[PDB]
Amino acid sequence: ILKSFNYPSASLICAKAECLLRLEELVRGFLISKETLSVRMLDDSRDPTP
Amino acid sequence: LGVAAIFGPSHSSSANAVQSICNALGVPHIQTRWKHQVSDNKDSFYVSL
Repeated sequence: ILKSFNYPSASLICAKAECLLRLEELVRGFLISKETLSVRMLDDSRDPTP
Repeated sequence: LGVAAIFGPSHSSSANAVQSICNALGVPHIQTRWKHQVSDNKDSFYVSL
């Protein structure tokens, strides 16, 4: 879908660490960076505003 | 046989099974190698080294 968006600078937000396994093919298929894909994960209190 | 703590194993899936057999029964599971910990595991009865 991203390649049909011409690979814009994404930002995966994963609720739990298991996302990195659930989406391993996407994370390792990209170049993790500030301008390509940055994986930010929700914390303990589950407040996503920061 | 009656034990006091159950060390090992080393693989992640086998380690997780023994860790919940213990967390249930209440004897300490004292691991040695890193395992894939599930994020919602409410097991109080295990100790990693």
